[PDB]
Amino acid sequence: HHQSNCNSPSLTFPRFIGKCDSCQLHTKATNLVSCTSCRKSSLVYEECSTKGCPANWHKSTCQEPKFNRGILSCYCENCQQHTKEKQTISCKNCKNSATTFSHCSSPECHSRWSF
Ligand SMILES: [Zn+2]
Ligand SMILES: [Zn+2]
Ligand SMILES: [Zn+2]
Ligand SMILES: [Zn+2]
Repeated sequence: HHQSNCNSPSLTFPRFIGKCDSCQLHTKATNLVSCTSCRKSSLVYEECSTKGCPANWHKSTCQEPKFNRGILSCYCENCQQHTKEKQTISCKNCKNSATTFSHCSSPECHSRWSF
C-alpha cells in the first residue's frame, strides 16, 4: 500500500501459448491486457486450439475457426471514467463465443491489475 498508481497507461495485448490443463497439449493461448509503463497485466480470455477439448470454445461442428474480435466501451463502476472495455470473441462460421473478462485502463483501476 506504500505503492503508487501508474499515471501513463499505455496498453498492449500480449498472447502466450502454454499447456492446456484439459487436453495437456501445448495449445492454450492466454490473452492479456498489459500496460507497458507499469508492466501490470489482466487476463482477457483463454482458449485452447485442440479440436474437441472442453477448453476450446468452438462448436463440435465448427469446420474452420474464423476469428473476429469486438470492442465495447463502458463507464467504469469503480473509477467513473470512460476507460472500461468489454471485448467480444466469437467465430464467424460456428457462432460460438469465448468467455471474456473486462478491464479498466484508468490509473486507479489498471494499477490493481494482477496476474
Ligand atoms: Zn485443450
Ligand atoms: Zn500502467
Ligand atoms: Zn475503472
Ligand atoms: Zn468456430
